[PDB]
Amino acid sequence: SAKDERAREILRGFKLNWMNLRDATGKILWQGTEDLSVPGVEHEARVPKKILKCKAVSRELNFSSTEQMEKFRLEQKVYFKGQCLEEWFFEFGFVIPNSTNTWQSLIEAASQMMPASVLTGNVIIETKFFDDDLLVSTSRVRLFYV
Ligand SMILES: c1ccc(Cn2c(-c3ccccc3)nc3ccccc32)cc1
Ligand SMILES: c1ccc(Cn2c(-c3ccccc3)nc3ccccc32)cc1
Repeated sequence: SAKDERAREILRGFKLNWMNLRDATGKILWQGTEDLSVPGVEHEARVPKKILKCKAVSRELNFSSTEQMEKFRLEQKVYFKGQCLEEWFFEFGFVIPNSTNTWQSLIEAASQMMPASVLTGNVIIETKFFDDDLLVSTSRVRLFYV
């Protein structure tokens, strides 16, 4: 498949270099330099339990891409014991080939949050990276609230 080949070339040229998450306040709650978008392994992350109390979280994601993309975007779902509680869609748009870019996003809370003690180790955030219609990769991060 031609679309399969193109998806693989974009994955091959892509890297998430670093990311922060902030109370939308301004305070950095989490930051890391591990590429959490790599597919096929379950990533793990520890975040402060107080993040669950934010009405919104601001994310800064810095990424490199050898390939040009027409409409880079993400679909992300929070799963609790296998069940999707919440979904978000974000669009970055055009990506210049061989560029490194910082993408800021406002992630808004939906519903009432279970306690951190119940959620911890039982939440997966699944992130699907698209160029327009073309699915480039699916990755998963298991969350611990600490
Ligand atoms: C720590 C940072 C990010 C996540 C999940 N995640 C999020 C995210 C975090 C919280 C709510 C919504 C999405 N955006 C991502 C972009 C690329 C890769 C992973 C992403 C889990 C733990
Ligand atoms: C504000 C916006 C988004 C969130 C997303 N979120 C998060 C989360 C938020 C920020 C970083 C890591 C996880 N864990 C959740 C568990 C169940 C439902 C939603 C969850 C929290 C606060």
